[PDB]
Amino acid sequence: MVNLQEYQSKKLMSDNGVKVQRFFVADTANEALEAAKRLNAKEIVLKAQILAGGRGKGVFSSGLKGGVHLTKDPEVVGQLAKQMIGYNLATKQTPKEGVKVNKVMVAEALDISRETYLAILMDRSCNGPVLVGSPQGGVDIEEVAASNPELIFKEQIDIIEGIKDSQAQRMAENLGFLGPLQNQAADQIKKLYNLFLKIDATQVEVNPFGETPEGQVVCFDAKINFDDNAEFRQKDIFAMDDKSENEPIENEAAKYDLKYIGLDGNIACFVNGAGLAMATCDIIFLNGGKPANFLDLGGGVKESQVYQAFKLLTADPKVEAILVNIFGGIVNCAIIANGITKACRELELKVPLVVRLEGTNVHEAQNILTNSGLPITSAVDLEDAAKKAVASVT
Amino acid sequence: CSYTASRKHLYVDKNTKVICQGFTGKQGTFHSQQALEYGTNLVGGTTPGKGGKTHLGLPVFNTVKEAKEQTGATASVIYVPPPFAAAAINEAIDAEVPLVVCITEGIPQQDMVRVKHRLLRQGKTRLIGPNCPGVINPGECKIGIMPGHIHKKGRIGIVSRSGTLTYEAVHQTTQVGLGQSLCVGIGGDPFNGTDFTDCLEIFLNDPATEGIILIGEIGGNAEENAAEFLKQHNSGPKSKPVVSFIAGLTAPPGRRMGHAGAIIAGGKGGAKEKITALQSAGVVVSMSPAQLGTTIYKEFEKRKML
Ligand SMILES: [Zn+2]
Repeated sequence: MVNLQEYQSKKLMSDNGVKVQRFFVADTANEALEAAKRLNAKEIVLKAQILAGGRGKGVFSSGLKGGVHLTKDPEVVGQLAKQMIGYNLATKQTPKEGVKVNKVMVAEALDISRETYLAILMDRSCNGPVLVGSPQGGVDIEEVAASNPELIFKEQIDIIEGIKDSQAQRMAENLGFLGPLQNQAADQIKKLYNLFLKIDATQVEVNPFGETPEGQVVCFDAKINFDDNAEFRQKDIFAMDDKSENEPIENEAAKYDLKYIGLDGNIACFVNGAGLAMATCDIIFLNGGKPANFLDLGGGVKESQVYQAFKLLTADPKVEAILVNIFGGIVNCAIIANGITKACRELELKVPLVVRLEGTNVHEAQNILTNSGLPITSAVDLEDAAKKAVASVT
Repeated sequence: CSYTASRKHLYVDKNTKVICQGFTGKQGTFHSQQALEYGTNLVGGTTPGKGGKTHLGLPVFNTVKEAKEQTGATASVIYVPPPFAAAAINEAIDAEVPLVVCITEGIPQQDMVRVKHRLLRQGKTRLIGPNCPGVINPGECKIGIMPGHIHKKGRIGIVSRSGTLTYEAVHQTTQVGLGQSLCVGIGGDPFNGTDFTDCLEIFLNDPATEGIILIGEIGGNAEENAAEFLKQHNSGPKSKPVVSFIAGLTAPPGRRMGHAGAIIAGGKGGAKEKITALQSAGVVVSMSPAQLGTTIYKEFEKRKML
């Protein structure tokens, strides 16, 4: 999915009328300085921009402790930024050596007098966008749902008519905003809904959605999940996608358009079909093994996708065997068997392959696999394939 | 008037006449050819701006309305690229084509929420998909992308959120000689035109469908709704054997597992809950996807239905 830095999703919100803390992003200690000055704020928050959590109590390789600092003095922002940029920030949530910090956000520090939870999401169950909110802010909405379902409020929004003033006001009132603040929040809700539609979000979650003592309604923090299918019309947003904190193979697979998800097993597997891939991961587990990954080559099953898949699984050093299960797709099996033995020879894979091919030209397919001289076992069906792959690893 | 009223259009057969939207494109072209080879009554297709041409020896039209009037098609299959697919479906709905099968994968969710909004407020058009393999009545009518040769006309009705997993179930029920009455792939997207209960209703009322295989996976609550429908309609006095397999037991939460709708989000949409819900509705859940055929076979044996 698309991953935005805090500064990026806040920019997205502010460029769209949503109220967020004023802020600038800096590349250099010096820019951090000038930015702290431009803010004209009583108090400033300096935050390292990395995607991982635990920044607050993380540690830089410069020795500086804390990825989030508060100060009233611009020059301290500059000095601290100098001890952040270019260094690695490690938190209880990044690899051991931390993540290089290339940018810092310098923002006005606002006090939060009240915290509520506000979310807008495409809900399958309601056939459309739902406004979900709770007076119980700053906490995971799931916990609140377990402990106090009575405090979770939902408004199903009609996609054709849009959000109604009535709906926004009622939600604001339900989140406990009062007097002028209720109209301000109701208004921020409408802007969030528009934002949600404009960027093809499947979910915009503001937590906390709250107010400052000076009576301001502010989206202090937000997480946005985007609809991958909308990429063709959200090019600028997807371009901002930060892949600097993703598992390399995950990234590589994406270059070649493959749905790759790493797991901690040693039996690699590739399948054409999301369902079949999930089922394969499942049946490997049912049979006592640990899948190394989920990989969907899709139903358009091309020889080059098979080859790229093998190239990808070459990067994982944990792989001890590969279960190939292909059934479906417009390409006959003999062409798939070909790309397999070619991949094997050329990428010089030495691990056993358990292959299950079903479809057109299976006979010839079985022949190509048998005469390859490669350590290839041809499975009867899926269960047989799982049992044989499991029998092939430690 | 009511959308549930169009449920019956799901049952394609030898008399179903089909047009292809996105007919001149590479995918529309390829499956149209396979459809003709299978014996499906493909009677033409549309591609805006290419009307007045023939393609694959059939007429091409600029609009679904012209195609429908000139051929009497009662079904449309859509292979249009995602940016135009919602317009393609809306056009078919406006033309009141009884059955629309949208194969297209990749349509924006927001686009489908809009389509579904119109869809639910009319009852002439039944939509299956998007992101689905289609529907097939073995030996009579194939609309979509499934391999035709593994199918065998018979007694088991199959409904599934997954294409490839359906091929498993068909291959297995064909091997044990049961065969299939009708196979419907409702697709992998979160917002779509036909759910499991829509198909179950058709299956429960169909004399030719003596048993049912339901294939689901993580995400949403379509399976749980199907278990409710069955508790009400298939728990006596009427009762057809229903077997199921639910993919995703071991899926990691929070990741879209290939299918845009295959995701455990907010701790909701997990596999175990779907299995439990089905079992309590009388469904026999096969834990293994390799055992669907044999599981439903034993159910038939137990009931002395062989
Ligand atoms: Zn797997």
